[PDB]
This record gives sequence, C-alpha cells and structure tokens, in this order.
Amino acid sequence: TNIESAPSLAP
Amino acid sequence: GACKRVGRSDAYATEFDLEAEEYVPIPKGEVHKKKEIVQDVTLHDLDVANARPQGGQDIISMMGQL
Repeated sequence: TNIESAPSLAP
Repeated sequence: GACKRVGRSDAYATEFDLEAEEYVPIPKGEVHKKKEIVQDVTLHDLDVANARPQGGQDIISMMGQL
C-alpha cells in the first residue's frame, strides 16, 4: 500500500 | 580443530574512514574444501612432543634462562 519501500544497514 | 582469523571482509572496509583493521576480500572459491594430505612425522618428533609442552603451550619459555 505504498509501504513497500526498504532501507539498508550494510556499510 | 585449528582456526585462524584471516581478516575483516572488505565489504566492511567503510564501517569507518580509519580503523586499525586488516580488510581482505571475501573468499572467491568454495566455502568448503576437502583435501587428501599425506603427513610425515618421525619417532623423534613424538619424543619431543611427549617430553615437554611445545610451542604455544609453553608461553613462559619466552623468558629464556631456565
């Protein structure tokens, strides 16, 4: 529901 | 049962801009390797190994003298 975006934690 | 730290993987090389750390590439081969090794010792190597603690067991040996 446009909550499909994803962040990251790798350097 | 031996193991060694080869380094830190260089995918982490930018955790910081400076750290006192040895960044190495990830191994490019198979993660597991099986090798046939024919190993030689002598009966004297057995003498030495059974007579006294050897190598990294005998840390106090660094003092010399007795």
